[PDB]
Amino acid sequence: ALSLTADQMVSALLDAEPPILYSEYDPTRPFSEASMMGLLTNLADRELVHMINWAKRVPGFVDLTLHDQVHLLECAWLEILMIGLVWRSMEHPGKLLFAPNLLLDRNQGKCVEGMVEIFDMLLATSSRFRMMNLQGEEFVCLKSIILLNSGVYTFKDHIHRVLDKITDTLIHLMAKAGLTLQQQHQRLAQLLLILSHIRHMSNKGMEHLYSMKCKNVVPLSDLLLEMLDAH
Amino acid sequence: LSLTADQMVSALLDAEPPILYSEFSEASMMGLLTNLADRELVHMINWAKRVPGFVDLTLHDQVHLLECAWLEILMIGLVWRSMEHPGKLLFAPNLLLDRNQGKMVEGMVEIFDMLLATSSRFRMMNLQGEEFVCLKSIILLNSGYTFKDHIHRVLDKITDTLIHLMAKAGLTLQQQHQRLAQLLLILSHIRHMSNKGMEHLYSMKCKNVVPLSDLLLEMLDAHR
Amino acid sequence: HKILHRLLQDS
Amino acid sequence: HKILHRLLQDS
Ligand SMILES: C[C@]12CC[C@@H]3c4ccc(O)cc4CC[C@H]3[C@@H]1CC[C@@H]2O
Ligand SMILES: C[C@]12CC[C@@H]3c4ccc(O)cc4CC[C@H]3[C@@H]1CC[C@@H]2O
Ligand SMILES: [Cl-]
Repeated sequence: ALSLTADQMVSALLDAEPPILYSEYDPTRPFSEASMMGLLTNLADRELVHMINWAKRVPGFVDLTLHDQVHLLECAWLEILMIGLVWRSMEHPGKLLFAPNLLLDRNQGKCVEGMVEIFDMLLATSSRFRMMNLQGEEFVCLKSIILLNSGVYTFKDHIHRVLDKITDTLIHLMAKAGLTLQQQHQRLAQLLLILSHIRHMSNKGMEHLYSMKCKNVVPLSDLLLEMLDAH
Repeated sequence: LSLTADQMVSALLDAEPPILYSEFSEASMMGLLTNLADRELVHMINWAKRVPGFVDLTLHDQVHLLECAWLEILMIGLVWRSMEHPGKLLFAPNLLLDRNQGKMVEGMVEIFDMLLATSSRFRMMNLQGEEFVCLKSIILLNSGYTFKDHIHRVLDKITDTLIHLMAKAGLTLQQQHQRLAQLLLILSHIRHMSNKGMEHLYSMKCKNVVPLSDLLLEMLDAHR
Repeated sequence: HKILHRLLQDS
Repeated sequence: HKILHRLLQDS
């Protein structure tokens, strides 16, 4: 548990990765605000189900009470979808790969009121990961940090030790990629500073979804409705 | 950049703004708080100019970073001031507020809780002043992937200075990296509080009961 | 209790 | 210009 090596920690996290899902995108017709919001939230809803399983496999997560598990997921779920999205869009300059059959450029984001700003931020985060050459091993550490960190200062020492262990795991990966000791702490800082930008995007994405709901643009699943409400 | 880690720390320590004083109903308290926030913004603008690197940015970029970071900076300042006062927020020495006065304004007590939670976290970590001024500079330069190699290189430097401080305090390598991570993870919670604070502040303007000054209105227009 | 509370319990 | 813009210079 708290006794995994860096190597076993990476192994578990890679093991636990969710699958890439497909969208029900219908290329027979052009997008509308409703149909596009429909595809995206249908996708998010199915992704959330796999996210729940993934979270239960993150070291230390199943040790928490059910209530704290619920709270962490309620705090982190959109951040987690977003970094997932940014990761898979990395080798797709100027495009967001929501699904292998749903690859969107920012001009297509225009058809939903207020989407393109969030598009622009997602695209910038993706470029930033590409320019840092973010590795898969580092990506699954970040995603675990998000899950454990984002709800933690909002209602604990257990979670803090596991977070410290992921930090050690991150440092270990950089060390074995051959970065000098200075580069290790510089790169550790750069990665964690991006998490602040991912929190911001999450906050922006949550308000946008709320507004889509308030305007009756699309029907939201009960899970998604309850996620939104937590906010 | 050229200066040492210690010169970096003296420069930031010296540029620190002073603590300001204040002069209830949901209107009289939003009055005090927005009055204080307004007077502090003036000092922050001059402080920011003394953050090394920042005065070599175009006046456009300087505007932008300040617009993005100003509430985050007010919040970390407030949290820092409140560290040795469990359960309370020291907005000003003559304005020490407990959790329950937060109920004086609709939508506030939850932002209050997040701020006390952060203060406690700092207390726990026993955050030093030297670390504080670094965190505060990082917020300024980092919080505006929004729109710069130069900025990222000043950021590396502040990371170096932070590590330097922890090294001097006698922490192992492992502890340095762990403490560095802990501190930077708190900034994403600070970003979160700022987002929530920007909404609440907006929903006050809109009602137009409390009167916000011009500098303060401009900030809140920049978040659209 | 919340939908999630329950979902979190199956395997 | 933005207010901010000029507070920034101001001699
Ligand atoms: C939440 C939104 C719909 C669902 C979107 C989604 C949907 C699926 C997915 O894998 C990732 C994301 C990230 C961005 C999300 C969007 C941001 C605003 C929009 O309302
Ligand atoms: C912006 C708010 C008023 C001004 C508050 C303030 C005022 C002064 C200060 O030094 C710090 C802070 C942080 C919290 C701010 C508040 C959060 C919500 C409220 O609207
Ligand atoms: Cl599926």
